[PDB]
Amino acid sequence: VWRNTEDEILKAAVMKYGKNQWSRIASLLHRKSAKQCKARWYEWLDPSIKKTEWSREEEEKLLHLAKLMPTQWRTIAPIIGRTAAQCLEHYEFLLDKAA
Amino acid sequence: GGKTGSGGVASSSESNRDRRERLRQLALETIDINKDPYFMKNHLG
Amino acid sequence: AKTVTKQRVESHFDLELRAAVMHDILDMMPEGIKQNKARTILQHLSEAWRCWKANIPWKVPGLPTPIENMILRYVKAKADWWTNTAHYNRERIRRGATVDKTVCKKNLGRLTRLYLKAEQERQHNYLKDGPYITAEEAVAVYTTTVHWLESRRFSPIPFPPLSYKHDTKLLILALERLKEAYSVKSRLNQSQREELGLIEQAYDNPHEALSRIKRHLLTQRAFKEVGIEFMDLYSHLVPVYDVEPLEKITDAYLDQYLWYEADKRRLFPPWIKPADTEPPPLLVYKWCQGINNLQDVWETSEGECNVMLESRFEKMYEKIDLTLLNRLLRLIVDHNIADYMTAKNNVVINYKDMNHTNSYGIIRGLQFASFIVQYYGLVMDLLVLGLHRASEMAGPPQMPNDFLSFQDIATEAAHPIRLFCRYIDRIHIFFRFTADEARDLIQRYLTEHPDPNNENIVGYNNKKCWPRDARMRLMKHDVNLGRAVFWDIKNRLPRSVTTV
Amino acid sequence: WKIPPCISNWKNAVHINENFAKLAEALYI
Amino acid sequence: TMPKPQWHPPWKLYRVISGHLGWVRCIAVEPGNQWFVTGSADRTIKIWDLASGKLKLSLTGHISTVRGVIVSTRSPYLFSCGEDKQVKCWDLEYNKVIRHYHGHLSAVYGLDLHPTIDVLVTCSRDSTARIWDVRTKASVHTLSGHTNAVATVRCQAAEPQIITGSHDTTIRLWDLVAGKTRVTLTNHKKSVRAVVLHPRHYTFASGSPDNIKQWKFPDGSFIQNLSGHNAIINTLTVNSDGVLVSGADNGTMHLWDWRTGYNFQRVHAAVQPGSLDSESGIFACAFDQSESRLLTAEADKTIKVYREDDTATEETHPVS
Amino acid sequence: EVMNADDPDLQRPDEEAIKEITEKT
Amino acid sequence: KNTNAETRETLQELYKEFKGDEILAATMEKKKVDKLNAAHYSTGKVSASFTSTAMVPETTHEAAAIDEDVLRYQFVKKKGYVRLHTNKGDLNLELHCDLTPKTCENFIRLCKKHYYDGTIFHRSI
Amino acid sequence: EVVLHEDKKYYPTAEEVYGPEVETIVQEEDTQPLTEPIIKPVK
Amino acid sequence: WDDDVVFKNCAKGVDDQKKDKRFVNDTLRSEFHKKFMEKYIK
Ligand SMILES: [Mg+2]
Repeated sequence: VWRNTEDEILKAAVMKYGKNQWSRIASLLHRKSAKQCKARWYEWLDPSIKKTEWSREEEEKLLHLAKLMPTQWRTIAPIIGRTAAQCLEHYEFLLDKAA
Repeated sequence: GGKTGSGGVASSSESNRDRRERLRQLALETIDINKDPYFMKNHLG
Repeated sequence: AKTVTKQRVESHFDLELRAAVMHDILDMMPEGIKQNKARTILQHLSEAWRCWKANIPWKVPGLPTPIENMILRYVKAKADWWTNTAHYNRERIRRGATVDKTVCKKNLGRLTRLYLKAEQERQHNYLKDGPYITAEEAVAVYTTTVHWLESRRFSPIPFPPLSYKHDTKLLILALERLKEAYSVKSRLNQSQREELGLIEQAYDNPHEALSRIKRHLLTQRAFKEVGIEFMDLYSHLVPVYDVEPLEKITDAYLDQYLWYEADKRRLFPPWIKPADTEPPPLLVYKWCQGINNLQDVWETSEGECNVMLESRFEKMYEKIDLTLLNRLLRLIVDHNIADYMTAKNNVVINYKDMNHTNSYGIIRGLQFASFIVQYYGLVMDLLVLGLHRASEMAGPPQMPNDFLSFQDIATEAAHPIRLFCRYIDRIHIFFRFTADEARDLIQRYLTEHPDPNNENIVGYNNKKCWPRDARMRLMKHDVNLGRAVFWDIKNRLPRSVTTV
Repeated sequence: WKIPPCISNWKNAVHINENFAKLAEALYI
Repeated sequence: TMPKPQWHPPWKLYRVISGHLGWVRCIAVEPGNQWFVTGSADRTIKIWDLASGKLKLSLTGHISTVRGVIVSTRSPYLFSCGEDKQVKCWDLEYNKVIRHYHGHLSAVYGLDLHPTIDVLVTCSRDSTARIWDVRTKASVHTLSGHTNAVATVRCQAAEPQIITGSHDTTIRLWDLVAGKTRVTLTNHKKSVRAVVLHPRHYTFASGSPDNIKQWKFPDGSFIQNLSGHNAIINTLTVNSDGVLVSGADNGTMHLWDWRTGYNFQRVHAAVQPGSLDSESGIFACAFDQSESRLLTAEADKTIKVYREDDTATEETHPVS
Repeated sequence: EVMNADDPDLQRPDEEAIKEITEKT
Repeated sequence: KNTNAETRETLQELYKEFKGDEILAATMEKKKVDKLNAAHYSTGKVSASFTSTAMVPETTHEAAAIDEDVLRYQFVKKKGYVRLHTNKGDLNLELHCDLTPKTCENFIRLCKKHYYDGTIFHRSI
Repeated sequence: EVVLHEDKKYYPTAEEVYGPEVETIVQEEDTQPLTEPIIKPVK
Repeated sequence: WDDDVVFKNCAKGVDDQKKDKRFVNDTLRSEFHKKFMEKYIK
């Protein structure tokens, strides 16, 4: 997995190099590739991603969408503004709290 | 394609030593960029 | 005064583009009075070109409209030059004129970028102009499939149990497949070595693998991005997909399992044909003597006619719809596997700096793509044939027929379609018409495509490889029966599902 | 007539039709 | 201020032709007035029929943008000049290049033919212009004196025989035989990219983003300013009857009265379907030999053919 | 001037002179 | 198509019970710019839709909408005059609201709110 | 009412951007094979 | 026969769709590009 220490070194690298030079950023870290550095930045570390709690507008959206386009989370996600992994876990969450 | 007169490619020990040096200059940079009063390097690096 | 030759062509184009840009705006639209920061306006020109190439919306927040009119004009000029050069070199490469090793590579790169621009647009257009399968078409397809499966008494493949007998056999087959790729073991690299390690350790401890696999099939619904690149066959390009190795293992296992169970319950009727029983040349042999064994197939005394039609489906893998596909799959599998497959098709696709999400078509580089394509293809063979003829060809579920056989001469002769074979997406049908059936067809066709000046003969294609004694002769009735048969087969397919 | 400075993306040196609803619901029914 | 201008009918679009695949940068009509020729940035040279706008033929010799074409009245020859630094002489009886003039050091920007002698003049971006004898592939003279890309060159039989306008804002009148400047005109404030000669009035005009100007031969003395077209002006073109067309690079064209400097019409056309309003522009103009219709060659890959309005009157379209 | 001041003043040089210049050149 | 029973009955129940949708309706305004607020640059729609295929093609430039309070500020060019009635008497106030429009606006607007009545000068050296 | 992708017309049509009066010719590939001279020689 | 077939004529007024005669001044949305792409990519 990723540790606070890698994460902060990534944040600093990206903030110096920019978001298209993943190969030198991957050279800066040990046990990390450019594929993985990129995935981490665009999944969790990007300050555009929001980690708050769901407005119930957002949750009525999530439910309506996840019924209209079933199993299509990378397509659902941008229509509501969080990553596909967050949408998906929180959706299962509402489902089991409702079950 | 290559070029003549070159030495080889660095072994793991030299590559890792250069990685550590690069990671050090990085952090000195960002520490300045945040104008951090509170950080110091002691005599053991 | 050296010339501009073949090696200086691109450098010269830019030397001149940026000389012209400087002249034009940066001293005919000035009042940058001190310096018109021309060296920065040219940096905007360079970034506009990189953003075009990568398909990224370029937007500079506060930048005068005269300067943006300039930049846009000159980037559209460069775009036109770049694309026309791509067209031209592709024609030379296809026919055989270049043997330059840099031009083949520059052309593959250019066509890869041009294709991903077009495909990004196809996906956005899908989400905006809605699904193209209406609602009545989707419901008729769904209901017809349900009727088929229910009459064949098919029983759905259940999700693979943990205490399952064969799981290890299917896992060892999956891994031997994955290992064949690296049969050679060259320099390969870090990613290929990662994959070799994962296969090797799933060999060392098979039950931990199986556990992880069935976990993925149960929980995982958002995956990593796949990469794409093209294989250059010089006449057309083939896309090649790059899936992460943990998912590759799960997909190989599921691939094997689905095919094992589907063939054990006989999901696929005998006309769906890359079959394991015969190689393709023995297929050709069996077709030829199937034709020869129909009843009175050669007699033309009383005005009969035999037509053999063969075509393709023209965009099947690209128009498969993932919602209708989810539901047609649940008819067949357990809903956990159905959702895994469908959520596996919807990923991010990446080439150097172009990334887009696949929401419409199907990724063919997934290991279970064979199964999905052949299943969808079966739905469409039911559309083309009809449930009644398809069931006469497939025979009763207790005693099926085999490739080209009927249970009786009566049920063989009770229809114009006598033989049917579908190779992955190529379609070969053999029709045998009576005089009155051929007559009704040609009427119902000329009625609705009136041809007064006898133009039906012009478009036809006969084979230019046989002698003149041996190709087709274009007699009005023959060419009209050809086009009538084709115009009839092409109306059985919703245009939004596939075409011909 | 002033030009932004060029900060780069490379250089250091959603619509949805409303027939998606109709289709999904028709399939549920 | 002066006498009142003569009445000049208006002009109206009547044809649009689209077959080029890059900006159409030059246009020229045949002396017998049955066809015209465009050269474009897709590197072809196209011969079109002037009556029906049909594509007669298309010639692909060049390596980069074709930036000047001219057709020869005293031969079946066509001279082309492009950004690959090369000037070609096409022979219209074979449709093949037959000669190639070597020597320039950057893009050639445009070319002219002497009306009596067998010489050719080309201007370029190395800030020089050159005289070529038609048959001998080597410049008999290299007129130098400009300090920046020479944008235009025109040549006449009387004196001076060569007028070049360049990007250092200057105009230079040259003597051909001595190959030297007789006059420098420096009233212009920004680059000069168009100059034109009145066919029978020993006068000539020079266009610039400030204003068109009018000057008198053979000394080049200022006559009168023509102001209002606030745009990079790429073409000036004059009619037997004192109509002067100024076509600019933001796509707009203005028709004026040559004599009194009166702007009597403004056309503002519409780009082709697939194009952005940022790509409207006019790169060349040309009247035909009848001087009945006026052809425009645009930055949206079209040729636009204008005609004159018969249904107008002074009372319908009065003169300000 | 800004006018049609003297039309023969503006008129072009004539065939004889331009042909002498043509042959000399 | 009335292909069979389940299709006919499905489509009946669908067309009856179905009314239009809301969220994707929302997903699938632009304030029109007048001669006063037309800035010197543009929105970016044409540039973006030109260098990207995944937008709808717009081929005509639109001026942006310059501003607001700032657009006010380049009109607010004359002074503000205020008398503060304090315990010590009248305080006469001239404000170059031309060169300090932000602060002058702020003071003036809380003064007009009368947010300042009763405020005492806490300090004096 | 749905337009399969391959149809999908943006870009209003030439007739409607110009008018009924102006005539719009679209000339791609030509007549006159190259061997046929424009200017014809004397004999 | 022809009973058990689901879709009747799907092509009634399909009468030739004049884009094959339009000229769009946009390099990636022209008919030439669409045919080129569809012929050469797979
Ligand atoms: Mg070398």
